[PDB]
Amino acid sequence: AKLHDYYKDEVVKKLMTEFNYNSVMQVPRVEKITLNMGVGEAIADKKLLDNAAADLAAISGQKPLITKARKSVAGFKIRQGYPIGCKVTLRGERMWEFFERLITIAVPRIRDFRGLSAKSFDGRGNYSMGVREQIIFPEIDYDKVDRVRGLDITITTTAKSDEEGRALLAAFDFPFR
Amino acid sequence: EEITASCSCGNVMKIRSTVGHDLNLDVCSKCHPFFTGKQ
Amino acid sequence: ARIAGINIPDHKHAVIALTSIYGVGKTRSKAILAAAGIAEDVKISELSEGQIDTLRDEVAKFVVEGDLRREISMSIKRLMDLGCYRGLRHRRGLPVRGQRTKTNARTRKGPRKP
Amino acid sequence: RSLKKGPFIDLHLLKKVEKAVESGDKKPLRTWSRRSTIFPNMIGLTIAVHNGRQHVPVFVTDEMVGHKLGEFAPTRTYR
RNA sequence: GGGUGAUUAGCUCAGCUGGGAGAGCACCUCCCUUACAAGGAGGGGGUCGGCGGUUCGAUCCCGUCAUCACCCACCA
RNA sequence: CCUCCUAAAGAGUAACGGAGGAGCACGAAGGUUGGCUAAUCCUGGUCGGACAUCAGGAGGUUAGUGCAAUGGCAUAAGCCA
RNA sequence: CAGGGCUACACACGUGCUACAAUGGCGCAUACAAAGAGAAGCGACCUCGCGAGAGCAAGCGGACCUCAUAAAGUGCGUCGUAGUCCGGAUUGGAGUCUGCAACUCGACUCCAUGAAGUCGGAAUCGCUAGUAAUCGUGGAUCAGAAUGCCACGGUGAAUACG
Ligand SMILES: [Mg+2]
Ligand SMILES: [Mg+2]
Ligand SMILES: [Mg+2]
Ligand SMILES: [Mg+2]
Ligand SMILES: [Mg+2]
Ligand SMILES: [Zn+2]
Repeated sequence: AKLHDYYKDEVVKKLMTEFNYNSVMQVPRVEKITLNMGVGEAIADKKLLDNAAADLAAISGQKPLITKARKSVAGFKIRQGYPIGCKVTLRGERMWEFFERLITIAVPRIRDFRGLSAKSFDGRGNYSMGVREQIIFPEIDYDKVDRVRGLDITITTTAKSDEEGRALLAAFDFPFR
Repeated sequence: EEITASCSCGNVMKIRSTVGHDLNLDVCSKCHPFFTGKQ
Repeated sequence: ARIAGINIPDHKHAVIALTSIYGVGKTRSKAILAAAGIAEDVKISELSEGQIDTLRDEVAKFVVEGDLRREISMSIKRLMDLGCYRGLRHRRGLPVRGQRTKTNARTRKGPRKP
Repeated sequence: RSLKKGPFIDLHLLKKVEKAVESGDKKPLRTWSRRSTIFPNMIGLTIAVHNGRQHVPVFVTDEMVGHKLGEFAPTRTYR
C-alpha cells in the first residue's frame, strides 16, 4: 500500500509536471509484473520443478503456474506439451508488495552490485531483468539451497515510449547508470 | 503477513512479506553507496 | 549475517570466518578484531546488530568485494589498452612476473593443449 | 614495486625531450635507450624504441604514469 | 535399357523400421629393451557419396544425380 | 478403397497417363455447456545457445484441423476446463 | 660500441622442490650442536617503520667480535575430516635493498586472491647402521639470488629364512 500511495501522490504529480500531458490517465502506470523461471534441465528430474515452484511460492505469496511447451523442438530435445517452466503473474496489492520487498531489501543483496543497464527496455515501454543467485529474496533459508536457479522479472506498463518508462522509473530509485 | 524490516541506516520500515519473520538489514534505498559507487 | 556479500559464515572462529569472505584475509581479520575488541576464540553464535555494523563499518573503511573486482578489471583494461608486455601476457595467457614459458607453466596456460 | 627513492632516467633521451618540446615536432625521436620513466610532460610525442633491429613509434597516453619504454615494446616476434 | 544390394574415420565390417555411432587393424604419446617389431597403460580422429525434402529431428524415412557390385537382356 | 488433374465450367468418362495415401486411432480425440484464438519475425530478458519458458509490437491464417490430398472451418469443425 | 637474444612455447622426458594433511597445521611458554666463513668484509647496541629497511658506531685479520635466539622435540589451548585455519602457484597494488642499470630478469616484506592436487596407470630409484627417512645450518660462485653443488649437526627405524 505504501509505494502505491507514494505513486498516487508524488509520481503522478511528478510525471505530469515533466511531460505536461492532456490528462492523468495518459500517465504511465505499472500494469502488471510477471516472473518467469525456465526449469528446462528438469526434463528428467520431475520434482526439480516442484521444488522450484515451492521456491517461487516462497518468493511470491501466491501459488505459481506451470507452463506448457508450445511446440516441440529437437534443439532442446523437448516434447510438445511438457512440464517445462513456471511463472507467477502479479497485479494489484501483492504486486506493490513485491515491488516494495524487491527494491528495498533485494537489489542490494545482489552479488557485487553496480547499477542496472539503460537499453534494457522493449521500445514500447516495458522492462525485464534476470538474476543469478536466489537468496537475494529473504524468504530463502541459506541452508536450503539445491541449485543456483535464477529467474527473470518483467514489469509491464502502459508507457507509450521507453523514454516515458525511463522517466517513470527515475521517480523510483531504480539504479540507473 | 505484514512484518517489519529494519536496516543499519536507522530505516525502520514495515512491509508485507511472506517471510513470516521480522527482518534485519544494512543497505536500504536510503544510504546505499550508489552515487558514491558511481563516483 | 549477510555481511559484505552473500557469505553467512557460521560456527567458525572469527579470525578465520573473516578470511572466509573474498577480499579479506588473515592479517586484516586480526586487525579488525583488534579494532573491535573481539577475542579470537569466539563463535558466530550470539551475534548482534552492533557486532554486525561495527565490523561492517571498520571494513567499509577498506576496499571490499565489488570495487576491488572492477579495480582489478580496470587495471587489466588499462594494461590491455596500454599494450605493454605485461598487458600482452595478461591478454594471451602467459606467466607475467618473470617465469619461464617453456616448461611447467600449466597454472597460467591451463591443462595441456595438444 | 621497484625503483626505491628517485627513478633512473637517460642523459640523451632527457636532452631530446627538450630538443623536441622546445623545438617542435620535427621528426620521430630516435634513441638507442629503453630506460627512462614516462612523465606527463611527454604527452604528444612520437619516440622510437629499438627492439633488436627495428624501431617502434611509441606515442604516450595519459595513464602511462610509472610505466617504461621497453615495457611498452617487447622484443620477440611470435609464430 | 531394365529388377537387386553398397558408398561411414587411413583400411575392412555390423549400426536403417526413428531420438546416445560401436568391433578389429592402423595413428599418436608414454613404458621394458643398446635399438626396432611383438607386449602393457592412455587418448583423439567421422560430420555416414552428393542434391533436395517429410517430420521437432535423419546415417536410418522418400524422390532424383555420380560411382561400385550382382542378376536378366528369351521366342529368332 | 480414398484425393487432385487428364474431365472440354450438371453427373459420369479410358490408358503400363502425371502425382500421392488407407488395411489404422480414440473412453477421449466422442456429447453438451461456458470460454479462448494461432504461424513466423523484431525488441528486452541469468545459466540459455539460430530456436525451450516471460512480456510487448508488427502481422492476421500463411498456423491448426489424429494421417495423404482436396473442399471447408472466425457463429470456428482449431484449443482449455 | 650500443641494443636484442640462451629466460621464446602447440608438446615429450630426465633431474629436483613443496604439499595433498591430524604422527598434521596454528598460537603461546619452551632446552639440547657441529664444521665453517670474515677487512673493498662481518656486522653486535640503540632509535623510527607491524615487518622487509635507514642512521649511529663498539669489536673483530680473528677460539674473544660478527654471521645467530636453528628446527622437529615437550606442555597447554586449538582446528574434529572438509579442498578444511592443510597447501602455495598465478595475479592486482604498495614497498625495500642491490647495482649506471629490475621491460625483456631478479631477492624479500605486506594487503587481498585461493586453481588442480584427497596418494597416484604400465613402469621405475635408492638404502646394511647412526645409515634409510625427516629437520636446520654453513660455505664456494658473486655486486645481487638456491629447490643446485660441497660440508656439518639434531632425532632416528625395518628386514634378511635365503
Ligand atoms: Mg460442361
Ligand atoms: Mg464436373
Ligand atoms: Mg461454446
Ligand atoms: Mg655393501
Ligand atoms: Mg639437490
Ligand atoms: Zn539500510
